[PDB]
Amino acid sequence: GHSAPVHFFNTICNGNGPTSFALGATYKTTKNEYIKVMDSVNDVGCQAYFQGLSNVQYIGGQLSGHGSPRNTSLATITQCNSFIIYGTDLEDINGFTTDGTAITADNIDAIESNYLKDISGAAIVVSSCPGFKIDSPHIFKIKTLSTIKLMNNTYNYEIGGFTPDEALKYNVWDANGLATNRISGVIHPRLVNSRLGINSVAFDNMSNKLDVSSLIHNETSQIVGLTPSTGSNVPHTRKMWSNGAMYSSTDLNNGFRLNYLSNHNEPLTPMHLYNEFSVSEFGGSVTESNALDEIKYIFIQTTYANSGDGRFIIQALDASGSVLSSNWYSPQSFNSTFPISGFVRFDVPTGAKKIRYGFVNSANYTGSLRSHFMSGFAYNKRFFLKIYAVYNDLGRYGQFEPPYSVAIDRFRVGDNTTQMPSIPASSATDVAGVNEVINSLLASLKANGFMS
Amino acid sequence: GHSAPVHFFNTICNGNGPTSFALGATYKTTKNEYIKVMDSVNDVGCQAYFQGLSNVQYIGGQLSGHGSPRNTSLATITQCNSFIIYGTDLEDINGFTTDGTAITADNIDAIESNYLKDISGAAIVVSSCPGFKIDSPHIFKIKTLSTIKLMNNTYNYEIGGFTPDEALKYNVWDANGLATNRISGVIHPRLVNSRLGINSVAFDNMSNKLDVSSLIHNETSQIVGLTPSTGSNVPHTRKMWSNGAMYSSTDLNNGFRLNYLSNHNEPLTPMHLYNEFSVSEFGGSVTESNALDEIKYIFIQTTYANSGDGRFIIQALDASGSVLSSNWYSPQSFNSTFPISGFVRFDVPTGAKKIRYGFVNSANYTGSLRSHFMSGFAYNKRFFLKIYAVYNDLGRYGQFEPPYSVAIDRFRVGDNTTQMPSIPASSATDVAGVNEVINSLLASLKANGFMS
Repeated sequence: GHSAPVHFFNTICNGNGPTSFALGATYKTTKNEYIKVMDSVNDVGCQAYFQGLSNVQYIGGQLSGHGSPRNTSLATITQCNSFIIYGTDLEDINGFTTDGTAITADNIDAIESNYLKDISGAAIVVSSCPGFKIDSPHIFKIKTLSTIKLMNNTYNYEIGGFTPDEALKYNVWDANGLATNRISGVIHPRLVNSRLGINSVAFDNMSNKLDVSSLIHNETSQIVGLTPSTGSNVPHTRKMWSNGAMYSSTDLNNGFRLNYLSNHNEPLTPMHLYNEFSVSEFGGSVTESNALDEIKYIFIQTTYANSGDGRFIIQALDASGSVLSSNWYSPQSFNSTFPISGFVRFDVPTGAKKIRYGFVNSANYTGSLRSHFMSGFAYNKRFFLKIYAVYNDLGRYGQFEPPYSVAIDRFRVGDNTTQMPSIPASSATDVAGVNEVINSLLASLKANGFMS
Repeated sequence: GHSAPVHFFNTICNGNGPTSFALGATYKTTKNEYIKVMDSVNDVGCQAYFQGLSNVQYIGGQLSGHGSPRNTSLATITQCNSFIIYGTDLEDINGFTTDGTAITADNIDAIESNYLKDISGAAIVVSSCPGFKIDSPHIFKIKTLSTIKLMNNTYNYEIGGFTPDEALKYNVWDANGLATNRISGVIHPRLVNSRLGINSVAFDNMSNKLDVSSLIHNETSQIVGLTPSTGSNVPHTRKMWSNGAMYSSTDLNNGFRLNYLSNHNEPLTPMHLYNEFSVSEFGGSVTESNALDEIKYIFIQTTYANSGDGRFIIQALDASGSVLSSNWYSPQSFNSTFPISGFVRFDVPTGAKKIRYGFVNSANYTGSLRSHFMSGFAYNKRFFLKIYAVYNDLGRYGQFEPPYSVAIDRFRVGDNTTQMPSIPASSATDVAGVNEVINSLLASLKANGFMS
C-alpha cells in the first residue's frame, strides 16, 4: 500500500534523534507524575523515514543531525518507487547501527562484516527502491561507514557527483546480494578514483565502469581443447603468463600449476605463476608531487567456488623490490554473484613502482587450477580472469589497451597466416646427414604450432 | 565563509551590465550636483554573480542581457559548492573581458591565447566549483568564445545536452590546468560532434569519451627491448607504420627516424614516417547530401616535452591527392596534463577522402624520436600515441576497432604459436649446394622472428 506522489520543497529536518540528555531525561507531568522518555538504552533514530511511497521528490532541502543525536542514517528509504533528490544539504551524522553499536573508525572493519544486511551505516540508506537518484549534493561531516548504501534489489539507481571523501570507508556501499537479482546502476566516475572509492559489489553493478578503468588482463578458455586433454574448461597453453608452468602435460584440462606460498607478502619465484609490470614511470625533470600515481585501485573478477586452498595473490612493489602491500583472495571471496563469479578490490599504495599478480597455493603441496581453485568445475564450466585498473587520473600516463592501427592490415584485419598441412618425415635414400636438420626443423615446426 | 543552502526559483535577471548610454550618463541630484555613473571607460558587468556559497539551486529562471550591456558572462560562479542549474533560459550575451576587450569573431584566436586564465569568455563561467551541473537548457544568441567555461579545479562536472552551436568558438571550454589537479567530468556526446565542439582540454577530462569516439591508432613502447637496444623507452620496430624507417639499426632506442619537411602542407614521401587511410566510402547510387562525412574531429594524445624540433603532422587529403588542411604539433603543444602528456584537436574539413598522420622534422636535418621529439626521456620514460576519431554520426559507417570473433579461437584466445629454439647451421659433410638453400631458410627464419 502506498501514496503517490509526495512532494517536498525546501524542507529541513535537523537534530531529530535520541540524544545523550534525552535518553537520561524524565518528564514530570502537571499531575506530579514521572514518565521515562527512553524506550531502551540502545534507542537510535533518524531525521527522515520513508516507507511505502512512490514518486517522491525532495527538492533542495536539508537533512542534518546537530547536537550529535544517535542516528542510523539521515534519510531511510524503504520499499519506495522513484525517490529522487535534488541538491539537498546533508551533513553532521552520528553513525550508529540499528541495535545501538557506535560506528567508529576503530571498528570500521567489523561493521561491514557483521552489519552488511542492516538498515544503517550510511548518510542515505536505500532499501528496495528501484528508481533512486541523488543528483550531486554537497556533503560533509559524515561519521559513518559510507555516504550512500544500496541493498535489497535496488537495480536501476543513478548516483551523481557529490563530495567524494567524507565518510569513513566508502562513498557508495552496494549491499545488494541475490542470484535472481540483476543490478545495473550508474555512478559518477569521480567517485571511483577518490581517496575512498566504492566497494567490490558497487563496481560489479557499475555499468559505466570503462569510463574510469580499463582491462589490463583479459583471459578466457578456448572452445576446442588441445590434444592431451579431457575437456576445454581452462586455458591449456600458459601463453598469457611470464612465469610458472602447467600442472599436467598428459591432461591439459587440469589448469595452471599452483605452487606453495606461506603468505602473500613472500617473494614469488620463477616456479610460481605470476606476471609483473611497472607503473608511474616519469623522467628526472619531473617532480613526484607533479607526477601523481598511475593506478589507484585494482578490481579482479574471477569464477566462484565454495572451497578453496588456491589463492589469487597480488603484490605492490617499489624500488629495491620490497613488498609494500599484498592480499590473498580465496575462491569463495568472489561472490558478488554467488553462483557464477565476483569482484574483489585491491588498494595500490602510494610510491609503488611494480605490480605482481598470479595464482599460488596456500597449502603445502602442489595443486591445480581445476581441483584447488575451481572445485572440479562444480559452479562454472568456463574459466575467465578480468583485472580492471582504476587510474588516478583519466589518461595522464596513457590507458593500457591492445594495439591497433586503422592503416595497417596486420591490426585492421589480422595476419594472413594459416597452419600448414602436416609434412611427412624426410627419409630419402639419396643422402644422409641433411636428414638431421630437415626432420628436426619439421619437428620444431609441428611442436611450435606452425604445422599440424 | 559561506551560506547554505541558497534557493532560487523562477527568478529572472535581465539586462544588468553597463551599457553605452549608462557609461556616458551623469546623474543630476536634487541639490543640483552632478555624479558620473561610470567608474571607468572599461566598466564590465554580469547578470548574476555568486561567490562563497554551497548547495545553490537555480530552478527554471532566466539569465539574459537585453539592450546589449557589456557583460563578461551571464552567471559567474566562483568558489562555490554544488551549484546546480535546472533548465534556465539563457540568451543574448554581449561578450567582453574583465579589462573591457570586446570579444568578436575577428579576434577569437588572440583572446583564447591571452585570456585563458581570465574569469570571462562564456555564457556561464564556473571557477573552483566542484559539483557543477547544467542540466541541458535552451541557449541562443551567444557572442562569447564559449557557452560554458571551467577552470580552477572544477573536477567533477556534468554538462547536459543544451543547444550545441550558439557560441563563437566552442561549446565547452575547459581551462583547468595544474599538475596536481585530477579533473573527471561528464559531457553529453551530442556536444562533441557538433559544428563547434570542445577544446582539447575538455576532451582530456571527458570520462565518457569512448561514447562518441574510438581509437584509430594505439601504440606504446615494449617492456623488454630488442638485442642492440640500450633501454626500452620507445618502439623498437616499425610495424605500426607503412612508411619511414628507424633512426639507427645499432641502437633501436633512438626511436623513429624524423625526416625534414618544409611545412605541414608539403607532400609526404616514402622516406617519411606516416600512415594513410580512406574515409567516407559510399557508392554511386548515394547522394553526397544523404551520405554525410565519417570523421568530424581527431584528437591526438602524446607525451609532453619542453623542447624539440620534431613535429607530429596530420593532413586531410581529397581526390587527386590535394591537401585540404594540415597542422603542426610541437612537443610543447601536448600540455593538457602539463608534466606527462596532452591532447590536441584537428578539424577534418568537409569533402576529405584520405587522412595522413605521422612524425617529421621541422629542422633541416634528420633527427630521432628520442632526442628531437622527446627531451632525452627527461619527462616521460614511456612513449605512447593514441589517436581518437570523433565520428560525425555514431555508427553510420562502422567504428574502427580491432577484429574479434567469439567463435574463432584465433581471435578469442590468440594463436598457439611460439618462437622456435635456435637451430644450428647445417654443415653436413654428405652433400653441398642444398646446404645453401637450407642455411638461407634458417637464416631468414631467425631474421624474421620465427626462430630464436
